[PDB]
Amino acid sequence: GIPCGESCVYIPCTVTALLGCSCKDKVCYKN
Repeated sequence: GIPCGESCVYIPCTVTALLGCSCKDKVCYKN
């Protein structure tokens, strides 16, 4: 639910992927 900022527009999130953020609504959120 926490917006990690980085979004998955064209490619998957890479920096927030390290934070444990998931691609949801094309934005990466962590819970």
